Amino acid sequence: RGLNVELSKEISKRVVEHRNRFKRLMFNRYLEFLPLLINYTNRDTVGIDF
Amino acid sequence: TRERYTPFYDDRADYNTNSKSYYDYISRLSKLIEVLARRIWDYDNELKKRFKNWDDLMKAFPEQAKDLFRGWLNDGT
Amino acid sequence: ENDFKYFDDIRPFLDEIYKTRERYTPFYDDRADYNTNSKSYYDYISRLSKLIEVLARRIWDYDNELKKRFKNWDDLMKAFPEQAKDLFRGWLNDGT
Amino acid sequence: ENDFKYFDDIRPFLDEIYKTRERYTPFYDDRADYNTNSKSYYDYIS
Amino acid sequence: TRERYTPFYDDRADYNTNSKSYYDYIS
Amino acid sequence: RYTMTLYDFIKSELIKKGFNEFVNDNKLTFYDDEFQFMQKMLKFDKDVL
Amino acid sequence: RYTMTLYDFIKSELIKKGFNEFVNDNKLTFYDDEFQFMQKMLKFDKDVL
Repeated sequence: RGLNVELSKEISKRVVEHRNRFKRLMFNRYLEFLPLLINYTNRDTVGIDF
Repeated sequence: TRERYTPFYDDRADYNTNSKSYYDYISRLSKLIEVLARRIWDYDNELKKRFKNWDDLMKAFPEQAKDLFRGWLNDGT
Repeated sequence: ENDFKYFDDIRPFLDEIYKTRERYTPFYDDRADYNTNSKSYYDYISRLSKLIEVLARRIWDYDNELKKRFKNWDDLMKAFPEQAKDLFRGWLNDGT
Repeated sequence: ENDFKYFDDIRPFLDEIYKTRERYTPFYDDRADYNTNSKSYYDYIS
Repeated sequence: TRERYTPFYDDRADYNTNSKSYYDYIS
Repeated sequence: RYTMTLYDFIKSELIKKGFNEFVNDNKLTFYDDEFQFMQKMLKFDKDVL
Repeated sequence: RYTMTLYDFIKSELIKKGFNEFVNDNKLTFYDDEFQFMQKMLKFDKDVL
């Protein structure tokens, strides 16, 4: 075992983790969505996985 | 996660860094390793010359051993 | 004999910490937020600084030790013809 | 002979910095924002 | 990026520029 | 934010001057009150002075 | 904003006057407290004066 916790300004590391995880999440979510906006009269007759 | 300092220990190393900040002490320590590195280089410059001298004597030893032994102090012995 | 009870007077103080070691949580509390202050960078270069100067001096003064060690080389060189003639007068004793 | 232990008394102070050189991150912290002041133009024309 | 002054060193050059500013010393 | 303390300073500088607190003469002296450094700083003897 | 300091001034002007702190006589004098400049400014001897 190994344990000796910092303080309860652990929150001041939890706060910056929330910021860092929010940037990572919002960035890759926004490009997770962005390649589907158009879809253009979806598969009328044409064999394309749009 | 949950950044903990799980060791919490005792030390035996000593310090009075005659320096304005951490920064200027880093500079001083840089100068110091530079000057003792130059000391190692003049150890090399001395020592290559010493071994160009010495190993000649260790290579040319038996010829010198035949040569100096024939000196004519032998009658005194 | 029934001697060497030095393994035995430890017993009432070796069961004791085993008693009060792991039965704590009905007796104590977990509060109050004790602060922990542990060793910034200045203690790190403390740990490094004495350590580097204690070999910085001990490679600065390598020259006088090495000066001794290539002094006694030449001491051996100036002692060698004496040892050669001393070796020579050994064998001619039986030789003559 | 078993002489010239000048390569050898360095050993307990050459393993030491190798010990305390790279095992630091459970023992120390990364905070406090030390300022660095480094040499403006006046030291350059110095 | 992230402008760092990765050397931080010691100097051996000397200065008393008998001049009002940097500018007048350049002159 | 954390830097050097002042207890650690005079402790390390007094231990530079040959002192110790655990194995001082030969006997285990961790518990003996006239040897560990905190008592030398609270008594504030000639040495810490 | 950064310009000249004042420690650097009298350090450079004292090193203009033949002094040094590393290789002063011939021996390595970086660790010796009576030679590096910070002690000469805190003691504030005749020379810095």
